[PDB]
Amino acid sequence: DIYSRLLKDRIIMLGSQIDDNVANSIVSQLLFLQAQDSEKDIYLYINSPGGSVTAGFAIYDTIQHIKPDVQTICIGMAASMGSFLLAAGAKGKRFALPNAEVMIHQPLGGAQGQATEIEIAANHILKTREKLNRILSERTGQSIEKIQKDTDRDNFLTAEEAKEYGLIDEVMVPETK
Amino acid sequence: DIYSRLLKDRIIMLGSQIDDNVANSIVSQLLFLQAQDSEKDIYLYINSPGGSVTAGFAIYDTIQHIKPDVQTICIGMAASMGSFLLAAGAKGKRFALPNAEVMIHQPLGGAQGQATEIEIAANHILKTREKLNRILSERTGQSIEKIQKDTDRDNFLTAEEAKEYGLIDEVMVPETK
Amino acid sequence: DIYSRLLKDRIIMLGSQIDDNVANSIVSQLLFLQAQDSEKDIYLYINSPGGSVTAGFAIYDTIQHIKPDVQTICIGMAASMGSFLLAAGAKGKRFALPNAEVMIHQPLGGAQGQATEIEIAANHILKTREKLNRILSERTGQSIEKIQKDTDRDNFLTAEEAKEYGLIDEVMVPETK
Amino acid sequence: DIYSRLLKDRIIMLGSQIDDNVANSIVSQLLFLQAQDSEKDIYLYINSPGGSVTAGFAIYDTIQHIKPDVQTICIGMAASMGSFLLAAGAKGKRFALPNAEVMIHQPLGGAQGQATEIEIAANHILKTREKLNRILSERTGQSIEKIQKDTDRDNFLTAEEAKEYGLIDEVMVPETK
Amino acid sequence: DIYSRLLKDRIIMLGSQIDDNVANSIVSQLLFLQAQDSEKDIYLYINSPGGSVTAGFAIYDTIQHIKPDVQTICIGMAASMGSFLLAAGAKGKRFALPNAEVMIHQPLGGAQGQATEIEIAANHILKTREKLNRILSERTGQSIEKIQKDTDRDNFLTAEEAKEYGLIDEVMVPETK
Amino acid sequence: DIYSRLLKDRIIMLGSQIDDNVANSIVSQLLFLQAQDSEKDIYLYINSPGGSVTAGFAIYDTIQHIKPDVQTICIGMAASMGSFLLAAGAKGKRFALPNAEVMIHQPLGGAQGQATEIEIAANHILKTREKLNRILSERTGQSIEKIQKDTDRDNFLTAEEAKEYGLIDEVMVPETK
Amino acid sequence: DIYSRLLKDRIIMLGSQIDDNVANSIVSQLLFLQAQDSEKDIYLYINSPGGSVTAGFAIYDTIQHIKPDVQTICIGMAASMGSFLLAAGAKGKRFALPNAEVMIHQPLGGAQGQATEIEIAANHILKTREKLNRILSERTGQSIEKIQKDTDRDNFLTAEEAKEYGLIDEVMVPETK
Amino acid sequence: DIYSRLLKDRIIMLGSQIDDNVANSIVSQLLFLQAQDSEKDIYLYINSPGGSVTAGFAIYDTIQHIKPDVQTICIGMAASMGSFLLAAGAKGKRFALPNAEVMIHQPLGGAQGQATEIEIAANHILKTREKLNRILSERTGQSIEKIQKDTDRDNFLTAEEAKEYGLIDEVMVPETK
Amino acid sequence: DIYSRLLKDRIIMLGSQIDDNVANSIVSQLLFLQAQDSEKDIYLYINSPGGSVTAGFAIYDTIQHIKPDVQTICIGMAASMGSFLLAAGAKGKRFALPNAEVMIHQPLGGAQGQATEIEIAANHILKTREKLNRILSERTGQSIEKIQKDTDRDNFLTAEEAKEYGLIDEVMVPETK
Ligand SMILES: CC(C)C[C@H](NC(=O)[C@H](Cc1c[nH]c2ccccc12)NC(=O)c1cc(Cl)ccc1Cl)B(O)O
Ligand SMILES: CC(C)C[C@H](NC(=O)[C@H](Cc1c[nH]c2ccccc12)NC(=O)c1cc(Cl)ccc1Cl)B(O)O
Ligand SMILES: CC(C)C[C@H](NC(=O)[C@H](Cc1c[nH]c2ccccc12)NC(=O)c1cc(Cl)ccc1Cl)B(O)O
Ligand SMILES: CC(C)C[C@H](NC(=O)[C@H](Cc1c[nH]c2ccccc12)NC(=O)c1cc(Cl)ccc1Cl)B(O)O
Ligand SMILES: CC(C)C[C@H](NC(=O)[C@H](Cc1c[nH]c2ccccc12)NC(=O)c1cc(Cl)ccc1Cl)B(O)O
Ligand SMILES: CC(C)C[C@H](NC(=O)[C@H](Cc1c[nH]c2ccccc12)NC(=O)c1cc(Cl)ccc1Cl)B(O)O
Ligand SMILES: CC(C)C[C@H](NC(=O)[C@H](Cc1c[nH]c2ccccc12)NC(=O)c1cc(Cl)ccc1Cl)B(O)O
Ligand SMILES: CC(C)C[C@H](NC(=O)[C@H](Cc1c[nH]c2ccccc12)NC(=O)c1cc(Cl)ccc1Cl)B(O)O
Ligand SMILES: CC(C)C[C@H](NC(=O)[C@H](Cc1c[nH]c2ccccc12)NC(=O)c1cc(Cl)ccc1Cl)B(O)O
Repeated sequence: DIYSRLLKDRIIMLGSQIDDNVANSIVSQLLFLQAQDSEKDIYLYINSPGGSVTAGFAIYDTIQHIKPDVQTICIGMAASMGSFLLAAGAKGKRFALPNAEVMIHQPLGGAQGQATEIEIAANHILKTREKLNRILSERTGQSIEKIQKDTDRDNFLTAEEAKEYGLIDEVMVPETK
Repeated sequence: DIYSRLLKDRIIMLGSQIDDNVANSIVSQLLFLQAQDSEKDIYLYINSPGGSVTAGFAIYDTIQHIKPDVQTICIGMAASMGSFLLAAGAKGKRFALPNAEVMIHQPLGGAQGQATEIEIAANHILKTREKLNRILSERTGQSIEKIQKDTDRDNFLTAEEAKEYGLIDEVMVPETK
Repeated sequence: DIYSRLLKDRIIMLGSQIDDNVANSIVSQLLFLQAQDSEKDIYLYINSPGGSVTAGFAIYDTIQHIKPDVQTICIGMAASMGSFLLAAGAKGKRFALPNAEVMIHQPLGGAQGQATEIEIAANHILKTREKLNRILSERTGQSIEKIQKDTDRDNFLTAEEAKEYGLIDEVMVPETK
Repeated sequence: DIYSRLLKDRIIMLGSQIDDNVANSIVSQLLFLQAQDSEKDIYLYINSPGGSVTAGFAIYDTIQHIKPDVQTICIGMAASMGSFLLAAGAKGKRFALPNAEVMIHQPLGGAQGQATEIEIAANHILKTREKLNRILSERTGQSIEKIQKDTDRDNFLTAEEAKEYGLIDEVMVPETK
Repeated sequence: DIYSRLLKDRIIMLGSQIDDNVANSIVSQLLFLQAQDSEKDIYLYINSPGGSVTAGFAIYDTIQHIKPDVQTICIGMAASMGSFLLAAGAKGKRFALPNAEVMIHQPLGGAQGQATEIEIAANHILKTREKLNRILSERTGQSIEKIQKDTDRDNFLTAEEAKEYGLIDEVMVPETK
Repeated sequence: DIYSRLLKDRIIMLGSQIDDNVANSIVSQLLFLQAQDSEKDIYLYINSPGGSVTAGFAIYDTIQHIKPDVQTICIGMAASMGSFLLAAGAKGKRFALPNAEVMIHQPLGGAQGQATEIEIAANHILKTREKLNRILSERTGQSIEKIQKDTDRDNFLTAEEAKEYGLIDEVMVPETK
Repeated sequence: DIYSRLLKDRIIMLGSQIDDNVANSIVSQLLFLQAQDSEKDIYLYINSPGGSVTAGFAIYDTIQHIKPDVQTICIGMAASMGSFLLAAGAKGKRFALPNAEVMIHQPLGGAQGQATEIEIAANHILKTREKLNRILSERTGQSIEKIQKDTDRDNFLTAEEAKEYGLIDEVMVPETK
Repeated sequence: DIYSRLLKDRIIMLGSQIDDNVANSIVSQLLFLQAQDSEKDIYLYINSPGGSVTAGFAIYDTIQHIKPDVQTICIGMAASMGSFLLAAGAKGKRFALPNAEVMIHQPLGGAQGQATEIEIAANHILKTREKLNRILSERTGQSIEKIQKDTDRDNFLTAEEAKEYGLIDEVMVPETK
Repeated sequence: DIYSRLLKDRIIMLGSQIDDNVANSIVSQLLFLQAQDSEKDIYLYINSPGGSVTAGFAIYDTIQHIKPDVQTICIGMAASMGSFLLAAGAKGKRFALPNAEVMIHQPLGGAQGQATEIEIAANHILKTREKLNRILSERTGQSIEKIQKDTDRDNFLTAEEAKEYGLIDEVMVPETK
């Protein structure tokens, strides 16, 4: 209704910025679908400009953790945290529509206060970047140094280039649902 | 609905800042579940950057007060009051997902007025800090003096570090709901 | 729902500032529960930073007026008008959770206009303070003179200190709902 | 619900400023309860700081018009138009709770524009004052001159003094609903 | 400079709204010019949309009081208080340029607060209107009831109609300074 | 300085919107230059988008009243009241530079209040429009009816079109000062 | 310049609200004139709607303190602190122009904070009102209780009424500088 | 000019809040006057509602440091830091005009940030209070414990009470400059 | 004037936050006093809450560069960069008045953008901190580690403690200019 009816078909729509509210809703729907049936696939549609790293990791870890395969399907755009969750779907079941776009880039943040507070914030966001680089590296088959170089600034990829990159497994063609 | 549906499985989702409204909601849900069944465990997911000390304590004392064990599960991030409540779960039943982050730091506040009013407010927040340090020492095994030094500035912990710190008992591995 | 299902258990949640809207809601629930059953206790949980004196008195006089005993349970914080209503529960049925805070202080207000109007507002808030002191004297056993001195500025009390002051009867211990 | 449930016991809750929207709701509820039963009393609880004179008169005249007796019960504060509606209840059935506050004062207003516009607005509010004094006189037994003098500035009354004045008939004592 | 140079020729320019600042400056210039020479005429140019009644009366009474004849010359527009000061120049020496405009209308004000404060405000602005009607009546040769009727709303007069009205003595024609 | 130094050359610069302050300055400069010499020409440069009708008539009538010829020279733009004041210069001495623009249109205004107030304001602005049409008719040799039609909406003219219209006498050619 | 030239004639223009800056300016001018000549009178024109009590008292006591007589001359309006200073001129040398208005009323202020702070502010402004009443009684010949009643609300006086009240000595007539 | 011409008479005017800008001006004037003449008295008039403690101490220490005696004359009001500087003038040369007010109270401030920053700010402002109490003790002959209690809240003093307190030496009486 | 005349006594007044405008002014005054005379001492008064590090370094290095000794005199408060410039005065000629305040603390900053930008900003302010510690160490005789530890949070010092610390050479006593 309309999402509630698609939920009955094990479909979840991720169609916005990823903040704490959106993460909790997505995680709750993943938990629910598994409680309903722990074997059948889940279908996660992603059209998102990104969002918070920790909200993204709530979703990522919940995907990794439950028993069902979570298929990921990029429609429109999956950028930043959105392309991270796209790459998080079950290997072999990560898709993009032919004109969907994918963007990857390094994390952003802020820091204010005493020199020692700024340095704690700096160190924390550097450690977070290395963790993201490492995980995306394992999700894509790329080296860590390739991820670091390719995310230094915004890096826009077509569906076909995202497949060659390893972020998705197949570009979805029409005539099938 | 979707949280109403998870509530039938005795799951509470704490996914935001902890203000007085959030705290009454969590407290009410804790009371509701005990009233339906005072023996079965409750599952409290925490994704929270923290919030008010007194709202936190409404949740904390209610967790300790009811008969059911309250399992705490950190997804994404438990910072500040979020990690105090994470530590507050039933011992042996405090978890974090593998990429969740935990952060601890001393309390923050504000004071304006006459010198004597500012002294009253300084004395109250120092006493609040001694009360928080004492309870976290009891919950983790760290000494009060170590809690004091370790919370002087922001202190970010991975899941495994939260385990060794004593804030949780196990890092959750996948292949199990 | 969630408060509605707790209502069925004769539980009323007071978890915000006390204004006219909040007071009207709490009086109604009290009135409602007496109509349902005039003998069975009511349970009033208090987490409030205070609020309006006249709205508080609407709750106070309604609590004293109905037949059911109204138990007061402080979770988190009962400050200012919050702690006055905490002290207003049936004697022997006024509680605080072990880490809840209680605070008492004199009333605050404002006045603007002609010298004559400022005098009228000052006289009114002073008489209101004497009325509050007299009632709190009756509820706690402390003398009016001691309440006057102890509320001159903000006075924060632990649960145990609130018991020795007479604001509550017991600190509630765990292992019981 | 919660007010709908109490309306089935012929209770109406007036707990805000009296404006046009509030007056329509109160008038409607009065009209509705008469329609259901034109003989049984109605219970109007009043916790109001006052409000619009014409909105107040919509309520006042509806109280006088309908067949049922309308008991007024002051909880918290009946100020300005609030206290006028308090005096409007059926004689013998006008109550205040022991610590409720009653306030009377003359009407306030504003005028802007040409001198003749300002004169028209002044004459209208002076006439309105004489109408209100004349009615409060019939309702209380005080003379118009005494009302005139006693409302020149804000006049705060305890529940007992409001009884001595004629605004209410009885202070309500406990051990009864 | 440029006004200071014209001041040496005994010319004052009133070219703005009449507030207390402007009145103080015009009055100071009148006092100065008389101090320089108490017998030669002064030339007051008026282009003004009006302003405060009391600021206007500061200027009016200073014109009436000093020894020199004050000639008044309307250029552009003299409305409200501006047409009052125009009519206040020495009889026989009040002028308008051929296309200048004159407007007369009743005073405007505001009033807020208690009925008795609004009535004092109304009474004062009505007495002020009668005083203005009376003085303008004597300046123009019209009856008081004619002034009252013609100022009920905004009343725009050409220079020629201002001369027939009595507000000015001659329409100034060209080829002279 | 630098305008003050052009003043000693009998040059006035009108380079902005015409309000009461600007009219005051221009009138004062006109009075001042006649004071210095009643015979020699004045030179009024006009680059103005227009402005207030009454402020414009203060300048217009002062131009007409004084003894010296006032030459008018359009540089850049003379629109609305600016082109009215361009046409006001001494006949035979009204100029535009080759690329100057002139614009004529009917007056604009506003009104709010009671129907009879709106009628007073409408009648006043229609009457002002007939006065402006008649003066421009005398200044240009065009008939009032043709002014009426040609000003119904914004009517932009080149310098050559303004000379054919009668608004200026000559388009000023270079090689002279 | 223009006030600097008038200061050469020992004239001070008080033409605005009385705030601390205005008061320091007036006080400095008073001291300046005494320093040039401690024997010749000073002329203080007052057109003022009032202002701060303590800034008024800085002017007042300085007027009383210096050797020169200070003549007070009301043009336009002396209201509130303005009429207190008018009354403060050297006896026999307090004037108003014939259409000047004088207004007297009780002081206004504001208080917010704790009951005891509001009591302190109420007490200070009542004692300030008794001080102002006592001095106005001495300057006018009215008894303190008549001042008290007459300033309860705004009390507008003509020049002749201000003379009969004792606030000035003479109404100024024309034909004299 | 006007303050400039008073400066030549060794008169300094302190008539506003005391911030760094004001303090820098007053210190400069004091330094300047000492350079001109190290032996002749300086006259410092005070009409100030107070201001910053450190800016005040910049003025205070400069007054004690220079050779010339600095007379302090309170006109209007010396409150807070204003009354501290009043008490700082050369003993026997500290004055108030008869209707000037004096007010003393404890310092006010604000703190925001971590618990340990709030503690640092509280300790600082308390130490500052003790330093001010000790110095006022020396300036007035009152004990520290009596200043502590008498400044707990706003303490308004007449000129006569300020003399009995020791804040000034004499009330200045008229017929002397 | 008043600062221009003090400048002829080779005095400079630093009495505000230190930004680029203030630094340019101070640097220029130093450059100008050296131009006038390269041997006579300069007197820099400091009442500053601090400000920009690079602005302060513009002043610091100019003090070190010019020929004359630059004496520094703390009046009121030298905080942050203020206390750094205080220590920058010629050794043996760094003073504080007896009640002046000195405060030292570490630098503060802000950073926003990509992780690599935040790292660049953190490294730059850490390097700035080591530079400031190193200079203050040479200026005071304290070790860098002690400076480091003593500036971790705001550190307030009396004038006497600033002497003991090595920020100044003497506390200035009175009876001397
Ligand atoms: C690279 C990609 C996989 C993730 C991107 N998200 C981010 O880069 C980071 C989240 C983050 C990590 N460490 C931080 C330290 C301080 C602040 C924020 C952060 N933050 C934001 O976007 C952001 C920043 C602010 Cl200040 C407020 C709200 C948000 Cl949501 B993306 O664009 O989806
Ligand atoms: C250490 C950790 C377990 C708690 C942290 N919470 C806090 O530190 C404190 C709550 C508090 C305790 N005593 C106070 C005295 C004055 C003001 C606030 C407080 N306050 C805030 O956070 C805050 C502050 C303001 Cl002004 C407004 C709203 C909030 Cl909610 B965290 O970050 O979760
Ligand atoms: C001591 C304790 C038991 C009560 C405290 N409440 C109060 O002190 C008083 C209510 C009151 C009584 N007499 C008044 C006269 C004028 C204005 C307000 C009041 N007022 C406020 O709090 C307040 C004040 C304003 Cl201006 C606006 C909104 C509110 Cl709600 B606490 O903090 O709970
Ligand atoms: C004496 C008592 C029984 C009633 C009081 N109500 C009033 O005095 C009057 C209503 C009124 C009557 N004649 C008027 C003429 C002009 C404007 C308002 C009015 N007005 C307000 O209250 C008010 C005023 C404004 Cl401007 C805006 C909104 C409101 Cl709601 B009380 O305080 O309950
Ligand atoms: C008829 C004509 C000769 C004068 C006109 N002036 C006025 O009508 C009156 C001044 C006045 C007299 N008694 C009052 C009572 C209350 C308020 C204002 C007034 N007031 C304003 O214009 C106005 C009003 C406000 Cl609220 C603020 C600023 C101003 Cl300046 B005109 O248009 O020149
Ligand atoms: C045809 C040409 C020679 C004049 C044009 N000026 C105008 O048309 C008129 C001035 C005017 C006359 N009678 C009025 C009645 C009500 C309001 C304004 C007016 N008004 C404005 O321009 C305007 C309008 C407002 Cl609402 C505010 C400020 C101004 Cl200045 B032009 O464009 O130079
Ligand atoms: C009766 C007559 C001779 C004086 C009148 N002045 C006043 O009545 C009083 C000054 C005053 C005395 N005790 C106070 C306590 C609190 C606040 C203000 C005051 N205050 C204001 O007017 C006002 C009020 C505020 Cl909040 C701010 C700025 C001002 Cl300037 B009048 O109208 O000239
Ligand atoms: C008792 C009397 C002799 C002085 C009073 N001044 C003060 O009490 C203090 C100054 C001060 C001392 N230690 C502080 C610590 C933190 C902040 C301020 C301070 N502060 C203010 O006044 C204030 C406060 C703020 Cl937040 C902003 C601007 C100012 Cl200027 B009075 O009223 O003259
Ligand atoms: C330790 C002491 C000797 C100096 C202190 N000054 C500072 O700490 C630093 C200046 C600075 C150095 N490196 C930076 C990197 C990023 C931003 C600012 C800085 N910055 C501010 O003060 C500040 C900060 C902002 Cl964001 C805006 C305006 C200012 Cl002016 B103090 O308090 O005098």
